[PDB]
Amino acid sequence: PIELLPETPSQTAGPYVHIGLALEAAGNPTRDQEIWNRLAKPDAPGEHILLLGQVYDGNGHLVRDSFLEVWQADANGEYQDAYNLENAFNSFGRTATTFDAGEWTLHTVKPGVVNNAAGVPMAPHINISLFARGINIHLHTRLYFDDEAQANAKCPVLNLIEQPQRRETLIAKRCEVDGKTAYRFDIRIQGEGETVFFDF
Amino acid sequence: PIELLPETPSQTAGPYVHIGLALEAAGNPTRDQEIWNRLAKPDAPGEHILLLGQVYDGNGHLVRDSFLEVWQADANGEYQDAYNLENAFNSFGRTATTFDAGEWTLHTVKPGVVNNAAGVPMAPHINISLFARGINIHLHTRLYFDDEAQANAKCPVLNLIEQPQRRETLIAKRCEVDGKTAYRFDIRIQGEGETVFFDF
Amino acid sequence: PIELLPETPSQTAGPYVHIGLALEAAGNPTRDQEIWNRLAKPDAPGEHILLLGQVYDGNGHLVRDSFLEVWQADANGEYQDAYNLENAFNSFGRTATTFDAGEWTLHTVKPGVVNNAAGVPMAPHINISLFARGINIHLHTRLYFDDEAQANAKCPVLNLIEQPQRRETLIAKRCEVDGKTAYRFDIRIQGEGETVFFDF
Amino acid sequence: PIELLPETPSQTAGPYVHIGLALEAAGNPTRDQEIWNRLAKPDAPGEHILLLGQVYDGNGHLVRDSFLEVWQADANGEYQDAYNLENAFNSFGRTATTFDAGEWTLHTVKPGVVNNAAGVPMAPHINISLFARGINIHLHTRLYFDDEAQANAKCPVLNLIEQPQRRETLIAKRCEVDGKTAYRFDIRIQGEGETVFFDF
Amino acid sequence: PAQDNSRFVIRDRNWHPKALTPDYKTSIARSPRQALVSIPQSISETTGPNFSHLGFGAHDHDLLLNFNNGGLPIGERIIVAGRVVDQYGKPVPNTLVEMWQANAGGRYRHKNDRYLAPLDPNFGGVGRCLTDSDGYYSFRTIKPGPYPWRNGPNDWRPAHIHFGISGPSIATKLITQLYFEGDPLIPMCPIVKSIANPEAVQQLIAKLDMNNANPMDCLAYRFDIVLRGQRKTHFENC
Amino acid sequence: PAQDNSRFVIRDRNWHPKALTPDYKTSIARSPRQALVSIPQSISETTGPNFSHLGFGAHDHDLLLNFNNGGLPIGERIIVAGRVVDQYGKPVPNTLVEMWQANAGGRYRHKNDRYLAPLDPNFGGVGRCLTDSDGYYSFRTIKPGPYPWRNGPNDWRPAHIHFGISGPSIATKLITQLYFEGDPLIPMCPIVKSIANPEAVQQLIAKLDMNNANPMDCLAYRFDIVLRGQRKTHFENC
Amino acid sequence: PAQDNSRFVIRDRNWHPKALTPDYKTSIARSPRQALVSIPQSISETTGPNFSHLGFGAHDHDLLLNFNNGGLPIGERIIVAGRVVDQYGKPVPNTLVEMWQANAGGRYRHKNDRYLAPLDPNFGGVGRCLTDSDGYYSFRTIKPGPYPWRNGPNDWRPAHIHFGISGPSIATKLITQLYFEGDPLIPMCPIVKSIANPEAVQQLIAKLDMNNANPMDCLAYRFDIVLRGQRKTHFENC
Ligand SMILES: [Fe+3]
Ligand SMILES: [Fe+3]
Ligand SMILES: [Fe+3]
Ligand SMILES: [Fe+3]
Repeated sequence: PIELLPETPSQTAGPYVHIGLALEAAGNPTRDQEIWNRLAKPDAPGEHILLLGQVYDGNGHLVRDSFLEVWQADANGEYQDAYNLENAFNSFGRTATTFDAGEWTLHTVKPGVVNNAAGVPMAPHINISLFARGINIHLHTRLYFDDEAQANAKCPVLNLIEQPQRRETLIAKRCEVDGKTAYRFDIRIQGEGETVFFDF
Repeated sequence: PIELLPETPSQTAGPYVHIGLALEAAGNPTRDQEIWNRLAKPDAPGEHILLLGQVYDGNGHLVRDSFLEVWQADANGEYQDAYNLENAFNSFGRTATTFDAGEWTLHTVKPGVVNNAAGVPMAPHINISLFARGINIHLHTRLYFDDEAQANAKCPVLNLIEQPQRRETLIAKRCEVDGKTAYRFDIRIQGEGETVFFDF
Repeated sequence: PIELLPETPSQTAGPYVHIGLALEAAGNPTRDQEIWNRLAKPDAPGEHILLLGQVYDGNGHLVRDSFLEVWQADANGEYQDAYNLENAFNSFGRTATTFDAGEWTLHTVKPGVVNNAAGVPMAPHINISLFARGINIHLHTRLYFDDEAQANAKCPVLNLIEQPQRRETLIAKRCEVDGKTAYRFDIRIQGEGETVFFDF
Repeated sequence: PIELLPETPSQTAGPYVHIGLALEAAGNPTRDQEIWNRLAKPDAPGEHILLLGQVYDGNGHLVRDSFLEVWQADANGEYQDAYNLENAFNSFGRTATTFDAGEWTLHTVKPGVVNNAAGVPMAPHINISLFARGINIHLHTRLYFDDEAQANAKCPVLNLIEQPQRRETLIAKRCEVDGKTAYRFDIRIQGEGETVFFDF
Repeated sequence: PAQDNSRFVIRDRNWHPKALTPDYKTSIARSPRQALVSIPQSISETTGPNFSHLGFGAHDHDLLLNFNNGGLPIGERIIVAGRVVDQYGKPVPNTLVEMWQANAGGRYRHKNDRYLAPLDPNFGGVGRCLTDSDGYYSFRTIKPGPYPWRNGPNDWRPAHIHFGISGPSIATKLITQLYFEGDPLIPMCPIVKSIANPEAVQQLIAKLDMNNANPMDCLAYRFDIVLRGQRKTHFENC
Repeated sequence: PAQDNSRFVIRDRNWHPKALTPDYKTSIARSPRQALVSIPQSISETTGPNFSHLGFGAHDHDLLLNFNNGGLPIGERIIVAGRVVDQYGKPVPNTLVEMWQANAGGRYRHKNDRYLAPLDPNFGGVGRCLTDSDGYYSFRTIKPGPYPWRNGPNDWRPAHIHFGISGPSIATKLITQLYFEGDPLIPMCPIVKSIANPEAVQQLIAKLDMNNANPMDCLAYRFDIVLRGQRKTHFENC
Repeated sequence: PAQDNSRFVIRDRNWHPKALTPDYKTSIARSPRQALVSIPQSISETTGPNFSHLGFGAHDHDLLLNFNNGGLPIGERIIVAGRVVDQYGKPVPNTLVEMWQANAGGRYRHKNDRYLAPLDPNFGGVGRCLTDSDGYYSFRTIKPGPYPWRNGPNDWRPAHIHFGISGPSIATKLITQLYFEGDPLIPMCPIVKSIANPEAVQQLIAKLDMNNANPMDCLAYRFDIVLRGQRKTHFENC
């Protein structure tokens, strides 16, 4: 059969990923422009939301050295690939877990609906890639919202998860944090309540 | 690189280990001198204690054919390596689980503090090696004491276990057996509450 | 390691090099345009000079079939690379030794100073490449001028020649040929007074 | 045939040999005890002498980074192998050429006569080993004395040099330096007056 | 905005390291036990950020100058350069390449590294750049030293530089490690050996590149990166 | 005027013939005995003449017509063509390729050649051309004959054409010789054997190229030339 | 005093590097052109200094502590250890082993080294020790970096440590260089290649020795040294 060049193989990001990709967190000086966890400036259109979460290993313990990359549509359901710190909104961001409490945060807007390739609407979601010591190839997941239950029930991606109980692992819980809408999305890498991870 | 002669590979001790190493327990006559579970003559220095425990598999069932070897400092923190049945104290001993109850016992004294190679005091501990049918290479662990909390919290070996919850698996529980001071040290080979095992 | 395509290997130009590269000297008709030994039109800027020299083998005998290529800055220290017989000045030229006397000649101007890659001025020089029967790969050298002693003493290329006595082999001697300013640059391929040859 | 383990192959000492073997000369602090160029304290028996010399390459230029080791008998013709800085005399010493003037020196006593293995007396000599950048395996030579001409004429080692003219290269020239007996021994590695070098 | 007009060749997850590679001890509790759920590519997966207009500092790619505290770092001066292409051999231009590493002694400038080898006051260990219009990137740095870590009782990472590459989409994004030609630690490392196929391991070994060296100044290593092949959609929804 | 904007890969002087190759007798007294002195590249070495504005005659590359004295030369009609590239594989366009050779009988049109084989009144033996924008050159000529020479007592050069190529700088300039596929004199020649590596010798052997032949007219040989690799400067003076 | 009671196996001067190895340029003018004169062993050649009573400082073998100016040197912490034996396999006890090297960046602490890589304020680069009663020696140091030198236009020494070994006599004394397992610079170095036989080159390559490493602290290399075989005299003068 036709064999292409093989892809460069993945390796773990390791526990010092912060020094390359999350400079503050390593305990280090930042450069003038950094890619970080504020996807939306106050003036971006849409519903401004706080996202937060913790990451657990198979023994139920906090993963305190997680690194997360996120990719989401704007409030119109359009992906904005022209990354610029001058933009009111960027579709891409990065965050990391605090070594102390183990919590990451993101400041963004709720994404609009986007269709799959077959033209069927997907429920609002944020695409997540998770890296850490111990993770040899990053884990892909999606964060959906518990205030979109009717949309989630019809999502063609959630419907590819055979068991309804496993779909629940992708649904972030709405709360209020200092009077702003927030959602908690915890990730369990292994075992009870294991988060669904995707291949694509 | 430099490659030395390879070490002879381990194999399981098997379920008849007692024939060779625990003769009474096999149902067999003993020889004049046997290496067994009474480390201390009644007048050896220090606090005389009973140690006892049961061993569990990953299904929560007793491992009734366990064989254990122990190595500990005397009450003055000295390792007595010149094994002799006439010694007041031997730092080495053997025991095995009863086939009925699955319980092993050891009669000893509480070990004194010894320093690690950097000169940092280790909390009082007994070194244990566990052998059995199903165990291809013996498992190393340490038994520490729940009434040495201050020392345990500062032990440079316990501190190498990343999770505090796992450190708890090595802490034996003070109790009384026939009115006498004892510590119970159960070992869980696999699963919930899995005992920390060491490589060195 | 990374291995590129190998360079085509050198071979001697042989004793009939003149057929291809010095047509007059071979005894043959010339083409309309030839690359030869008059680098400067009479009105080119700078001090007009004659260069001449003889080439000796390791036995002290004339190399009567030498072919030489030269490359030098113009009087303003500029390398004129757009070769054209209509140019006031060409930085490139060719010459060859006469078979009778073994003497080559070049008509040019004294080159201006150019800086090395670190910005340090080099003393005025002509780059020379020497080809002949018996020479398997051409020899690189430089002709400097004996009336530029101050510059020569500070030249970062001459200073890479470890022995002062060897630096002297690259210094052409001011003289007069038919009353006109000239510099003689004899080359000794081998032995006593051997000319410095470069690799770069 | 019988093949033993091969000897570790030699390599050049290189131009920074001083930092390992001639600490002062590298521009560096010395240790409490160094092996250097004073073989005899004032109180050693025998005729106290100064040795000096320069080393030349094949182009007649000074070798300014030479390192020399010497081995000689005491005034009785006995070799003293028990090296100690407390000794009035040591048979071994080291010296090096000044980077500036290129001269080495040694302070010693004139050695006594020693017989070869066949019982034939050798003329007084100092064994020399020469190391430097460009010397892949050290060169062995002997320094004999011009005030021993009658002994030198009968030396069985000098008589192994087929040509009388080459024997002259091993004869140091007696002089007086600030009222003390001295001998100059210059070494020419290559070419005119090339110093005899030995294999043994 | 971005459009869904490309598809990316499916990953070979036996060429990549699997999640559970127990000799690399931290992977045991940090690997999923359930199968990954395959999903078809949509615009969510086939698009990603383009960093053409991220503002880079003049020394961002130059670790010899980007933590300057009065001098040059100590260690083996090297250029690390290469090309990013996709599996079809097409260059990946204007893509973000980030890297981080230890200093010459194997010490990282991170609060959580307590290895006894000292920090270098003129080395920070982080670089980034964008590939050029032809897919090429370049860094100048010091060769990192090996370093011991609490896996087995005497485990040492080979000298390595961590790399992150964005590529055209979140489907192509990759984190990996570069190792150095001939390093005898490579075959011994449980992180290297998380990759099961020896030919895949070879793809992470940078080659000494004398052609790219600056004489009397610095050596050079070459490390090419291959991202998932990108093709146009064809015959979909018909 | 010319600028210093590039560097050239250092030559492998064990791939090239060495200076002293005593079986080629004239090399004994015409080889330096002192080592070459290495110097860094400057504008002096990294620039050189470009010949785009040299006026070439219509037949300068055609040896069948460029010495026309009433007829065609006698001999095996051949096209000699190829590509000039650098070591990175990049074509070298608009570069000067010059060649010279003996006639079909091994006689050179040079006043110092006294070989008894006759001159051909319609053959001169010199060609030049500039490579095109893709690096290709071509000449039309007759195949030269071997010829005997006063080295050993029975030495004969294989059939060969002398080549000179300018390239982008004086650092790239090269003179070499082309030999012909299968010629049994090649392994016997002390000039060929000045090159120590048999693989390097193979690089000088032109291959029969039937694809490029003119049927019923002339055969063709292909000879590709590789000059030193050229790269941009990087990280200099910093 | 010393006695003439042993003989030493004659050196193989085709196993050692020859004097004239022109690719190592400085050897051209520093090699004798006349043959060495062979002489029989006498007491002058078969004896030598014994350094049992030379006074060593406590850190003489420990380059991490022997130039202490307020800290530890930067670089790859290593032990370099091995055994000195003779060709018959007999250990050479109480023999002097001296070594010197560059720092982690390839810079030597010598007035004549002007390489642009910086000095390390806590590294000097010199060690010595005596072998023990069983022939073993040990040093602690930093792995030296490669360094560029003015031979060819882009030549670099592999990482190396210079060694001097006395042995039992002035006939056994040896200076050599240690190289490191897997270093891709080794086959390219004209000083390495002064040795004609590839098997002899292999004898200078130190092997990574994980068995001798201090976990979480330093790696280790093993380098064994073989001096000329020593035997008793037999059947002489009869
Ligand atoms: Fe790392
Ligand atoms: Fe059995
Ligand atoms: Fe010819
Ligand atoms: Fe060195």
